[PDB]
Amino acid sequence: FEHATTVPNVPGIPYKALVERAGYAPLNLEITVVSSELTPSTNKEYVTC
Amino acid sequence: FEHATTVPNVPGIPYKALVERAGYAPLNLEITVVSSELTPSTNKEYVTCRFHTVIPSPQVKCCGSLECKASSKADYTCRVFGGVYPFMWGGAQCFCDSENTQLSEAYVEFAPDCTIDHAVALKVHTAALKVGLRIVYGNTTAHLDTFVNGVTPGSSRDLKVIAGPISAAFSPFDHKVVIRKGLVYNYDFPEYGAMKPGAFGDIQASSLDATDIVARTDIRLLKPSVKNIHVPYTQAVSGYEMWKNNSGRPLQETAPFGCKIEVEPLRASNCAYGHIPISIDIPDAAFVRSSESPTILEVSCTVADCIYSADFGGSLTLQYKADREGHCPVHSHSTTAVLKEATTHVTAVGSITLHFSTSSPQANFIVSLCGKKTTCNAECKPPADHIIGEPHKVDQEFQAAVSKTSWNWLLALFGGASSLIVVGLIVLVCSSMLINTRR
Amino acid sequence: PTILEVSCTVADCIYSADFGGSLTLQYKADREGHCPVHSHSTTAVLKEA
Repeated sequence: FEHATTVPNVPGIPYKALVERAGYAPLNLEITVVSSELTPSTNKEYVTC
Repeated sequence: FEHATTVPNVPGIPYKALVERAGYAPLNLEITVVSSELTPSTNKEYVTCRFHTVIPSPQVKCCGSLECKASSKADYTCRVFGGVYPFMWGGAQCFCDSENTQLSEAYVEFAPDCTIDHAVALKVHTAALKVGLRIVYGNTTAHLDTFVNGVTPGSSRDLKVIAGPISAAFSPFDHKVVIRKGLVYNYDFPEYGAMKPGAFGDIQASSLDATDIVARTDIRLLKPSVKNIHVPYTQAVSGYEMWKNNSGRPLQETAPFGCKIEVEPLRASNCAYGHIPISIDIPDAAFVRSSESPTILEVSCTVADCIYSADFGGSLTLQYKADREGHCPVHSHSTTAVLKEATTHVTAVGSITLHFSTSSPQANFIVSLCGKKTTCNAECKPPADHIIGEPHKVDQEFQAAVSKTSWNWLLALFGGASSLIVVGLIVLVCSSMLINTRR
Repeated sequence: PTILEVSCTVADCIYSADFGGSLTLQYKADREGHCPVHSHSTTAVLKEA
């Protein structure tokens, strides 16, 4: 069983969700964004100084 | 005490019931078809395989003549040929420029490997179904190999049980089938003695060890037309080969109802076709007198987050008040819902949570604990995963496949239409009275 | 564990970025254990889980 939910992209916020795989009791779930690393694709156009 | 019920024939899935013999304490009944062995009555028509061609050592009568004589060998064929003047490495094997004849001969024999790589054609007269039941009633439980005919009862310990016939006389085998090295193919093989050259069963016999083997391979002999002694036979490629290469998939992979196929003897196992009526003659020693069992003064139900699914996706909580502690049975009287738990040790007061499964989108099913009943009800959500590794436990009965909300809107629309027509008719009646009331 | 009944009584609560709200839940439970707890409403989140 796969649960799915949106999570606020806010670092350090311990956003919580509750899964409901009803054949079993609910289970507490926390999706915490420890860190983000949005990396741009780039190339060295040129060096200068 | 005889009780009878129609148990689904799904192998490996339990069917639960609650015998409600008022004289004694209600008792949990669960039926399980652990294995089914639908076995047809069959007789061997003939064995067959790659025929070997013996082209036996030719006969020569250098200065006489040979008249061929029929023989019992399979597809035995021979023709006299004249002016043959045959040679061997030593040279001319006759001293006859003319008036010299060769008696060519040919017959077929089972290839030595037919001892193991061979097919056998079987007719199926009818297929009876033998079923290995596992049954539990109260705490006592038993296993028994029954028959689903309704006249032959099985038995184990104190139990005597009889069942059948099945709701439909389904069978996977067609009237004609062929067994091969544990594989099985339903196939319209030609009857004994009706061999077609170049088709399955073009050679046939009652047994590989038999000597009355017969065949029709269209084997024919051309005139010997080279110095070297020879018999230029030719024949259709063995029909067994033509079938082997083009047999289609074996029934073991195409039999419907998911049933497996096995041999020695030919049998279909774990078939999941129809329903089997079963009559169970439970012994009173299994029950207790009604007053001796626990009984509940009040009980309540609360079902939560139930999911209709093949698995036990539903969970519900029962609360109860009981005169005494003890093992009470629990059952779902609704034909479209079933509980996993069969019994629970009750307490003078308490609550127990049970797992359950159903197809109905709504949990509007009757639950019973020690015979008392409460109407459970909840809107079960559609299952999260589209596919599951276990078969469904109950049919989608239409009376319950309609959700409460959906059924409510259906009855709402039909209520509007029915009310409009009934009110209209009533208005036509009342309007008729208007004139007669004032004339 | 499962709870036969529960009711929510919320004490004096402050709406703020921190856990400025506090509430108390009475419960009736079949057996002791560790129930999951979560907020089904996007407008509120609990500290404990």
